[PDB]
Formats: sequence, C-alpha cells, structure tokens
Amino acid sequence: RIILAGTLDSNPIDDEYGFKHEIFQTSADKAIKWAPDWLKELRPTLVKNSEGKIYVKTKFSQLLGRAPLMVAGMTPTTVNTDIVSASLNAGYHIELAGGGYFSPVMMTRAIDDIVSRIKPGYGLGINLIYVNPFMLQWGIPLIKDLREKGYPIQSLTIGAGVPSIEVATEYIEDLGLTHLGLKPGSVDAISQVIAIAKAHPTFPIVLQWTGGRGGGHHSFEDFHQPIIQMYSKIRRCSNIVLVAGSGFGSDEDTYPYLSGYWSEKFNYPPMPFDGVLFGSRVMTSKESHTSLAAKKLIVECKGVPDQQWEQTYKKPTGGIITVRSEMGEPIHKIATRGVMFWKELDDTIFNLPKNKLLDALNKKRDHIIKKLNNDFQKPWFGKNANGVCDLQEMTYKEVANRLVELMYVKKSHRWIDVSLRNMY
Amino acid sequence: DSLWQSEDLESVVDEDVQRTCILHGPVASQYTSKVDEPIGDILNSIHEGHIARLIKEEYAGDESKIPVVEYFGGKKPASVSATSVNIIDGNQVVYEIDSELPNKQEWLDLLAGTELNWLQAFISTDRIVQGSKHVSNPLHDILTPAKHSKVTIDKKTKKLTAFENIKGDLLPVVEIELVKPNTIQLSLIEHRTADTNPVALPFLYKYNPADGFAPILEIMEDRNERIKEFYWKLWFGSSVPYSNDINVEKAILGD
Amino acid sequence: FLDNNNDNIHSFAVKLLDDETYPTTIAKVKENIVKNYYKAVKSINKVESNLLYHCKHDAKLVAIFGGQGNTDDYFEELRELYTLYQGLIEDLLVSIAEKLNQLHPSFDKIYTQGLNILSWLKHPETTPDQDYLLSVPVSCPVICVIQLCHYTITCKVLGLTPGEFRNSLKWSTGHSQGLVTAVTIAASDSWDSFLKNSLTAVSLLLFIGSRCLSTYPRTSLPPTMLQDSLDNGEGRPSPMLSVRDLSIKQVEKFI
Amino acid sequence: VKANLLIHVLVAQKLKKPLDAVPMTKAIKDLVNGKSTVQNEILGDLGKE
Ligand SMILES: Cc1cc2nc3c(=O)[nH]c(=O)nc-3n(C[C@H](O)[C@H](O)[C@H](O)COP(=O)(O)O)c2cc1C
Repeated sequence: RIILAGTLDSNPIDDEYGFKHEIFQTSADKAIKWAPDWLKELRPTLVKNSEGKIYVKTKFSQLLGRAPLMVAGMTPTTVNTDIVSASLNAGYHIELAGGGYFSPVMMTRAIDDIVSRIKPGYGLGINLIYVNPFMLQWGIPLIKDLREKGYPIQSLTIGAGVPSIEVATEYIEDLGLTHLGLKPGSVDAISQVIAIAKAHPTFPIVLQWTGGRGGGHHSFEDFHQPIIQMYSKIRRCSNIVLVAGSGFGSDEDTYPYLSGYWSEKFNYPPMPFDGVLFGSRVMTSKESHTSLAAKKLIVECKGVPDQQWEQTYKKPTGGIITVRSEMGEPIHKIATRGVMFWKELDDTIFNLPKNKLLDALNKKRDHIIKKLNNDFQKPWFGKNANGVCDLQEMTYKEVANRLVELMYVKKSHRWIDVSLRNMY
Repeated sequence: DSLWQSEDLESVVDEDVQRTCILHGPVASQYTSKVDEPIGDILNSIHEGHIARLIKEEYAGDESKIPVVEYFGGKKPASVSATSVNIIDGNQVVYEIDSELPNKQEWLDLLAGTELNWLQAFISTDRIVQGSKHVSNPLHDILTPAKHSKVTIDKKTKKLTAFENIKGDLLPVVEIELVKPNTIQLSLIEHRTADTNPVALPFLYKYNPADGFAPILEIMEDRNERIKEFYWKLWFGSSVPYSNDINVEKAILGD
Repeated sequence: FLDNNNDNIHSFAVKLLDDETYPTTIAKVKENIVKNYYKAVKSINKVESNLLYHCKHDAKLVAIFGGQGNTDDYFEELRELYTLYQGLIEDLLVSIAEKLNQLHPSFDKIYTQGLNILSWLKHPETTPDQDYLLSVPVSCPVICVIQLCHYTITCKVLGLTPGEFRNSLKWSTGHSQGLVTAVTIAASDSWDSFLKNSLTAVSLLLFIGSRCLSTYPRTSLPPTMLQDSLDNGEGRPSPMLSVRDLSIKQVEKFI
Repeated sequence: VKANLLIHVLVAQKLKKPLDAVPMTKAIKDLVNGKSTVQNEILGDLGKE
C-alpha cells in the first residue's frame, strides 16, 4: 500500500494509493486500508461437498455452483442440442451457440430439447453474436419473455463485440439473468466491460478473455499482454469474474493460469484466473456432431506452441491457417485443400476493388472452376455431358438433376434444408 | 455459410474432408490426441488433474485438510465495503424489529446465519426450481421487514417462525421447519376465518445438497390439491369435509 | 468536530471536501483548518493509537525516499509546508540553514545568488528564478530539507520521538538522492540526535551538490536543439533522460 | 416518413451528434470510425426497425 505522506489531497477516485492521513488514524482496526494481494485473496482453493466430492473453489466456481471449467459457445461446435445437454449432465457449464439458429421458433424448440433432458435445476447459457444484428432482433426479445416464462437459461454471453452502456443496462436490468458473459478482444474492449461493471456493481460479469491463439474468428492481439496491463483494474471491480481461454486442453497446461504462476515468467506478481473456457478441445468428443473423418483430421493436426502462432498468417502451422472472412476479420480454420483454396482467392481476387474484380475472374476462370470441383466444398454447378461448363449450356432436365445431386442426400433420403426443397 | 458441413460431411460432393472448412485453433491441437472420448471424461480428467495438483501443493497430500461444506454456491464472492459487524449468528434467537434497524437486504442475512445449512439456503437462494424452472424465491419478499414484527429461530436454525402484529395480539403467520428427512415445509398461517381458528398453507420444498446453484427445488407434485384444501377451509369452514368429486355439469346447490 | 478521533484533523480535513454545502477545493482546507490547528495547539506529545504495527506479523511499515527531479517546481512543496506546519519545523530548518550559511561561502563564485532558504520562505521576492533553484548545488541540500521535514512532521503529528518512530519501521531505503536521508533515519533517535545527524546529511549534499557541478558544468545549449526538443514533445535537454515503455534489453540495443 | 429522413434520424441519435454532423453521402463504417460494437449496433437498430 502506497501512502503519499507528503501531500494531503485524498481521495483518488480509484483509490490505488493513500495520502498523508492514513498514517495518522487512531481507530484501532479502521485505520488500515489494506492493499489487494492477488496471490492470497483470489487463489484457487479446494472444498468438499456434502456427498464428499471435491470441487475447486474459485470466484467463477462460486457463482455457478460447479467446477471452473466451462465449454465456450461456438457456432459449428455448440449446435448439437446433444453436446450442450450431456455435458451439463456431467456437471459443467455450457452456453448454447445462438449463431446456428435462425428463428425464435427454432431455438425455443431447441432449448426444450435441453430442459427436457438435463437434470431438474441445471441451467445453460446462450452465446449470441453481436455482429449479427438480425439475430439480436429476435433473440434478445426471445430471452426477455422466455425467462419470464421461467426457463433455465441462466446467462447470455455476447461474442464479437462489447455493447454500449445503455444497451448492456437493458441486458441486465430487465431480463432476469444470473450472470452475463462478455468476450473482449482489445484493451478498449476490456475497459468497456469495466465501464459496465461500475454501472451495475452487484451483478456478476464473466469477462471471457480469449487471445488470438484460439479457433473460430481470431483476434490480432496477444494473449498475455492486454490483461497484464489490465488485471490491476479488473480486480478493482469485485463483480467481474475473469475467465481465460483460447487454446486450453489439459490439466498440466492451464494449471499455471488458474494458480497465477504464469506471470513470474514475465517478472510480475502472480495473476490468478477465475475460470477456464474450452474452445477447440471439445470438438473431437464423442457427443459432438463433428464428422468422424473430420475428427480424425484434427487428431492428425499436431498443434503449435504459443511462441509461434503468429506465423499462421503465412503458412500452414500444424495444419491450421487463419483466413479472411466475408467482412474482413480473420477466422482460424484447419488447413484442408478447400481452406488453402480459400486463401488463394483472398490474396489474389478478393482483395481487389470492384473495377478489377470482374476482369480478374474472367482470366482466372477455368482455374477457379478446376478447384471448386476438386478442392472446395461448394462445387461449380455447371456439368453437361460429364464436362464442366457454363450454366446456360445445360438442359432443363440436367439442371434439375444437378439440383437433386447437390441438395438431396441420397444415402440418407433427406434434404439439406426444407428451404432448398422449396427452391427445387 | 461454409460452416455446417463439419457435422454433415456425408452430404458433400465426395465426403472428403478437404473439400470443407473446420474451425479450429493452432495451439489447441496438440492436446487433442484421442478421438471420441466423452465430453464429461474430457473435463473430468482435467479437473481431477487440477485437484491432484492442488492437493499435493497447497494441502500437503492430505484430503482431510480440505474444508467441507454442505452445498457449494450461492453466496456472493463480491464483497463491497460494508460493515460485517451487523452479520449476526445465534443459537436460540428472537429478532424484534421497528422502523429503522434493519433495512431489507441485510435482514435476509441476519436470518441466514454464517453457517451453511438449509435455512441459510432457503432464506437467500435467488431461485427455486419448480419442475425444471428457475422462478423467483418466495421467502425473498414475504419476509420483507415491517413495523412491530419479530421472528424466532431456535436451536441451530431448525425452525424459523415469523410473527407480525394483528389487532394488538401477536400470532404466527410464517413457519419454516424441517419435516420428514431433507424436506422443508413452509407453513404459511392465516388466522382470520369464520370461527377464528388459524389455518396454514402447507408448502413442500425439497433440499438438494449436491446442487448448489439451485439447492432447493419445490415439490410440484400434489401442489394444487394442497392449495385447494386450504381455501376449502377458508370459504366454507372445517365443518365440511374436503370433497373434490364435484360433477361439473350438475348445478351446485347452496343453503 | 473530532468525536473519538480528536487527534485526526488530517482525515477530518479531507472529509470536509465530500460535503456539498462546501464547494470543494483543497487550498481552503489545508490553510483555514490544518494550518490554524497546529498554529493554535499546545504540546502534541501524546503517543496516539499505535497498534497498527504492534500486530507485527500483519503490518510492516517502510519509509521510502525520493530523489532528484521528481517534479519541476520542487521548492513550492517547502513553501506550502512552511506556510502550514510552521510551528512544527521552525526550530528544525533554522538549525539547518545556519549550518548551510556556515558552509555557503566556501563554495562561492559558482552559485553567487546565495543559499538563504529562510529568506526565500519569509520573503518570496528574495527568491531566485527556478533555473537557479533546480540546479544541483541548490537542489541537493533543499530536497534533503524537504525529506527531513516530512519525517519530522510525521514524528511530531503523531507526537513520537524519531528513535521510537524508527522502531515502528521494518526497513527503509532511498532513491537517487534520498538514500542519505534513509541512513539519517536509522541513525537518529531523540530530538537532539536527529538534528546532529540531519546536519551531517544536509552538509553532505552540499558537497554532492557543488562538486557534481564543478566537475560537469552545464554549458549553454544550441537553440536549434532545445526548440526541436520542445516541438517533438520531449523535454528541455538535461544530463538525464527517462525512457519508458521499453525493456532493458532493447534500450541497450539502442545505446 | 422518407428513407433519407429515417436513416438519418436513427443514426443521429446513435452517434450523439448534430443531424448535420452526419452526411448521408458516406457510409456508417467510415462514419463510426472503427468501433466493432459501434457499426454493429448501428445496423442492429435499423435491422430490427
Ligand atoms: C469449432 C469452433 C467453433 C467456435 N464458434 C464460436 C461462436 O459461434 N461465437 C464466439 O464468440 N466464439 C466461437 N469460438 C471461439 C471459442 O469460443 C474460444 O474463444 C476459442 O476457441 C478458445 O481457443 P482454444 O480452442 O484454443 O481454447 C469457436 C472455436 C472453435 C474451435
């Protein structure tokens, strides 16, 4: 505790350090404003239940009533009502991926599959995505009255953006959540969460810190450095629960992150984390709907150490490259032939402006058609007399039979979508 | 939309995984080695890895040194700069109250007590499970502080009984006690009837020590028939027995 | 005004800022309250509630000591201290400045504008410009005077002999300049011993002051250089330069 | 109400700037300045509107 004994003009608004009078106070136990010691106050401890089973009591575990190890809500990953079900039955927390649901009729049908199957009393979260303002147009008015019906949806994690303060007030005050997750990617995104917690001092906020070494849509900043500049003023908000993720898969890996002994690599005080979320670890599990040949590919993809994940922008690093999405922000994906072909069109065609776009596709045409048929998952539609072609040189019957080829799964006698059946 | 194929590679050109995009992380792949292990056994095997290290490092290899609680959760780790002197636990307690001491939110903490038990759970849980729901706590507003009231907690929180003043006299209106094992009965008492005999509304709450996020789940079985027998005693009296076999089509005679 | 904290006007001063009846400024709180209290008070030799360090395993005090150049306008800290705490240190710095004037003429011709600090406090018009005041034979004694006042006042506000106020401390150290005041702090015991060791401190930094200017005399700077330095956002050039935001391994890659 | 007067009104209250401060010639992306939650919220409001 720093006591500036020269100057007497207390109080600083953040109360980092004291002034002249704190030497002088004659109250017995009220004179000593203590400094926060991070290694003693919020260290992970153990606790037994009444049934004798042992938990790790952290600040994240105490709010949820279970182990400090949640499964992060992913679009493709967290979409199988079954991966969110029987991992809650294991006793672990999961937020439902809202991104793969497209109407409030379909999600309410999906939530009822969980609540009918998980134990009476368990709860799930809903991971929405803030850069889909269509999904917040129906999903947020869904959560307001579905919680008023009383369903066990207990939290709302907002990925891909931190809301403004007048919006995050409405996400806390009106609709009755237990806690609220936020996933910052920058220091200005972290300091915007601290702006939310000081507006609502008693409501829990689970700050989910993910670095750029995760999967899914990446981030530019390092994992360690932004929180190492911000851990001091996150912990001055006692409601913010800090959770670190982005690349955690084993007990020997992330025990230095819970205990806090990782920052003595960086000549800093021990900096314990309250909880740990899992991303790409849960995909090869039995109760996920990742394809069996796709799970074998992830097993074949050896990982990369943390010291060299920045070279993912150039080369396949362990079989995983980042690549540019529709609107520019990067996306970590595995390095198959189609995803390497995704990058070839990003460096060459997709970065061009509009005036050179139609001319570059004309000169690159039969080469693009070559690997849409061979390498990429969305084929080229034109196929006349077993020759690849343009669309306007196909008959109507072979237009229709190619729509049955590319939209109907003959092995399982079902359509990809009803709305593609309503297209054919 | 290149995304959903991961769990549905069968319905794609030639089921070749390459043709597809799978979202995954660079450092996370070196931990994913064995396939189709269950999602519980992934997270269990790394939780017990953290337990076995934290037994060995900070607890000297002894499991008995670990603190033991009845339930885990519910009490807020966010401690504000508040006076912990007014947190009072007791053995055989009466708590009279007037206009000033205390306010609402610390009055629930006085009736909790520092030790974790069912009454500390039931006075202070945010939620009561009503058949896989999470609806608001009934005691959290019916035990709101009021003038001339008092509550009575006796012999290590085994029964809470709340009083309030009516017509000068002071009679029980709320009773919480344990009944037949590991079940709370919230007995909510109504006094003013036809012949001034007090009648009480039997509620049944089940207590679950294993779950701490929602420890107390309300028994929704036979609930509507408990509430109807209470109103049958009110509107009619105890002189008529409870008969629920009323035929709906026939007209109902009076007197 | 000071109920059961009757010797705690320092915290009483800053609690007056919090009122809305009082428009908040610290200048009318420092003087008009804390100036006039120590002006009016008799003997403060009342050893107050020193139980903070008496639980020795739980609280550990360290007095730490600043160096040269933490602020531009440093002498106004001694201005406001002499304005406010005047009866607490007037016996001290008169004994200081009498020793300095007995050591002042021996280093003439390099600082001609005098070292009469007591004239500079009683008469602000007698003060030189700050470019002379920030120079090394001036600032190295006077910063040692500032640090020896805040130790004197903290011993005298609490009413402690410095030999037993030193007993409340576990260890101490100084920065660039104030290390001589840390070895002053462990050598001083009573009120007579503290002055004898403080005079050996302020006379010491008249030799560190004069001989570091007599060895490396600051010469005139080309006005292309300093006007460039003010326009680049840097400071006015001086023989020490602070580099932030870089590691020690990469700064030495630049030097 | 017209489209031109509709988008402007909603955007004016979102950016907390005078109605003239937002020229309808440009785009929200360049008008916001770079905020990930700024542009997302702007469109979100209009999306549900
Ligand atoms: C297959 C997969 C799908 C994902 N879907 C989402 C999503 O819909 N919304 C979101 O904010 N993050 C999403 N993520 C990011 C993760 O939630 C988390 O931030 C990251 O995976 C942690 O990195 P790690 O897998 O190395 O531990 C996804 C990650 C993977 C591997």
